[PDB]
Amino acid sequence: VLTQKASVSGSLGQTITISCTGTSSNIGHNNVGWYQQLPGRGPRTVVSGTNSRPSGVSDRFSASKSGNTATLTISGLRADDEADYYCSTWDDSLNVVFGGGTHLTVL
Amino acid sequence: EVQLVESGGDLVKPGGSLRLSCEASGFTFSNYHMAWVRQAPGKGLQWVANIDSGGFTTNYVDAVRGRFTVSRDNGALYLQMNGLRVEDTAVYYCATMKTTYCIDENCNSFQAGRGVFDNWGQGTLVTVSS
Amino acid sequence: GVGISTGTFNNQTEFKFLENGWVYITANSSRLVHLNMPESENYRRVVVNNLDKTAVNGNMALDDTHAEIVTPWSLVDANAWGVWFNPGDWQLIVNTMSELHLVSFEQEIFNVVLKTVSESATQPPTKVYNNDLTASLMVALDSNNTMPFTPAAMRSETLGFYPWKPTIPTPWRYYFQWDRTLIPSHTGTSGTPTNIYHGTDPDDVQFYTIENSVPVHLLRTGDEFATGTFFFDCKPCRLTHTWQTNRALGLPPFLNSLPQSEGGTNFGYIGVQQDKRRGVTQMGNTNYITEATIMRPAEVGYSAPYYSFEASTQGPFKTPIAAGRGGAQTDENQAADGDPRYAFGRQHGQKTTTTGETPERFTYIAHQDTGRYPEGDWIQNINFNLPVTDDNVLLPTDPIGGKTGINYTNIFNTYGPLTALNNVPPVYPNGQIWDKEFDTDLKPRLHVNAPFVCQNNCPGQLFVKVAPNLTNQYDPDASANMSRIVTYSDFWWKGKLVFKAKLRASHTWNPIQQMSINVDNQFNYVPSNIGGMKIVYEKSQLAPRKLY
Amino acid sequence: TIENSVPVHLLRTGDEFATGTFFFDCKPCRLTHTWQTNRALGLPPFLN
Repeated sequence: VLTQKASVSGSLGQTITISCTGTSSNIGHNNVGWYQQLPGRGPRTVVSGTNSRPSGVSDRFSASKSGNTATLTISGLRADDEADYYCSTWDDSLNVVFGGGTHLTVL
Repeated sequence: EVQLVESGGDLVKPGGSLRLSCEASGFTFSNYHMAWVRQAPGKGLQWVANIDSGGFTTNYVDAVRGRFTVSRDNGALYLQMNGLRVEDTAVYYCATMKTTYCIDENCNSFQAGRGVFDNWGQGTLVTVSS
Repeated sequence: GVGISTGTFNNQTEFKFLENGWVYITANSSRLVHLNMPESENYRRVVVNNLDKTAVNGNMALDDTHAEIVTPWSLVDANAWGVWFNPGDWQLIVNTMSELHLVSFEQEIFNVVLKTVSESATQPPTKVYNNDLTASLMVALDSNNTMPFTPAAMRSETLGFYPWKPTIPTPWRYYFQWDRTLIPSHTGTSGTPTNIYHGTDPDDVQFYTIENSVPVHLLRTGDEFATGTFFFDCKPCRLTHTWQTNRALGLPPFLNSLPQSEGGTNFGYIGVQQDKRRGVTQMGNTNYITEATIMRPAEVGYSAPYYSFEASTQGPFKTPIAAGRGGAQTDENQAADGDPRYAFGRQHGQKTTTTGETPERFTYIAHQDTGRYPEGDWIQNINFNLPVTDDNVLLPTDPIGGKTGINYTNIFNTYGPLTALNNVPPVYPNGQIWDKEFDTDLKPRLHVNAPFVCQNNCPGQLFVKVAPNLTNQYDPDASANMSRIVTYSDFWWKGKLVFKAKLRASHTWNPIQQMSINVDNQFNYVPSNIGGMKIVYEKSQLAPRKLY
Repeated sequence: TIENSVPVHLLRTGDEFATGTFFFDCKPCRLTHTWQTNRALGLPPFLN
């Protein structure tokens, strides 16, 4: 299980950052993906590595990776951003490992 | 547009068996590795299993290892569940595992990889209880 | 004129016997070629990727990643044995000929017909076909061999083998340059090995176009096109197989004691003890002269690393080998590296009434016995103390690098100055006839795919394309695809391929092997009740010849 | 030894020596490089 923060909160229009963490032996060599989870919906891929977004995804999302940590930045919060954010990757033990999530919230 | 639709979620008794399906359309289903990922009520995402693009290899988590099985028919995915237990109650999704990642913006060069899911299905709920 | 035919269908094989036992073989082939319009009039540069398959560790042998220029043109390739000879003619050739020369080749197109499909808007859909007398078919002949050589038999896309079945051409596409890296891995290799497609290196870009490099003829319904006769210069192809290996070269040992009564246990005995025999051996430290240690003139055959994969700029490729296996003739299912396996469709031999898309397959176990049997040959210490011990021998059962399934023969190459080998035998009907010699300064000694190699040039490839049939709404400034009237063409293709062969002469008391019809293969040469045809593979070197 | 195997010309300040024209027979040298490896020979697969 990758490490994540339970939740975060911020005001509308604020640029914010969230983090996912794990052993560099697994989160390091493998790629990291970030997905959004709104109520009443399945996970939606928001960041798919190399700071590249899937089609139909707002450009506000950005991501970076460094050793044990992966950071996801939102350039200006919006009311529709109140949702769970989930990090995932592959693990050299031949697994798919997710984080605990983080419930992004708006003040 | 890519379309993935799950089916088969229903109430079942503990210790039984079930078959969940994930139909695919709008894209080359056979060119993508696929994965089953579950989420228990209010819990985080948990990886159930994954299968490659030709059925050569399949991988599972310890919790369902030896119990479930995954298969594909070039038109849809199937998860066979055996020895169901109470904790198995959850909502399952079928997602395409992004097997290629471009390393430039116009993406002229690309690299193999794992651990990122591109497209997701709708998801189906399985309840196991009396 | 519209109503005047411009050619004649001809599919008759002629034999004209010349002086001094030579035969002038003429193979006239005639087909009806059907051609749809291209999917798009533009040249595409498509990068084909299958990293999903190679992303699985240990699947490096399943790489199809590449880059290709897909063109609107279509290639009319007749470089396959089946296109020219029916089974009876091939039987005659193999049974009575001994050597084959490629002499000349000509081809022409006639009775060009262009039709347009007008799909009615009637509530029950219907479609009527009309003759567009003004439509033009573009025919391009690469007489100067400017375009890349793309033989079709390698992919089983040549014209059909049945004169009474319309055939289709193959959309022409040629490799574009790319760089690739596939670090080999195995089931259990941790992580993801480096698997990256770097793109095109600028220095090695070539973007050919028929419109720029080949004159293009526009043929209406009343026009015809002939390529003219092309004359080959290829080396002769032998229709005889060699059975002698090193153990059967030269004068046998003198048998001092010969059997006295016929029987399965009455063998001949040399008599003289091994160490006291008389002869010559390349081993200068052993007095043991044996049927194995005796000095032969040279080496017939060469061992090569089998199932060895070599990486280059474009990725991994299988190392070719120019010889068959030893003992594979016992059963085709026991074939191994070196035996060419052909997969073909309903146009090229598969039962024309078969359901499903599974291609018909066969492995061609050549009759020539110049191959190697890896389980046999071994290595031992120079001292040559006998019997050898474990420390002084390297048996095929011994592992290399700790791998229990890989032995030394896998990384062993015996090709040397003394190596001798035969040219690839023809494969009927799916085998290629001729191939182009490479442009490299030093050229390969032989090709593994075609028995005849063009020393100077091969006949120009023939490209066909339904010319654009523009609607009145065309606008070149629109980013959308050009609108075209649905159109197709049917045209008759007639080719003449001229060989020269030598008739065989008996040189032994016993008869030789011959191809013949029999109760087992009877119904493989006649149609079924529902019109089903097939063309099974036939062996081309049934007659033996002495090597030394 | 050059003195035993090659004639030797003695040139003073006013002398000159010419070797005469020598004509070669070497194979041509190509000023073009080849990019195609085994993976890029022949007809590519048909992309359906």
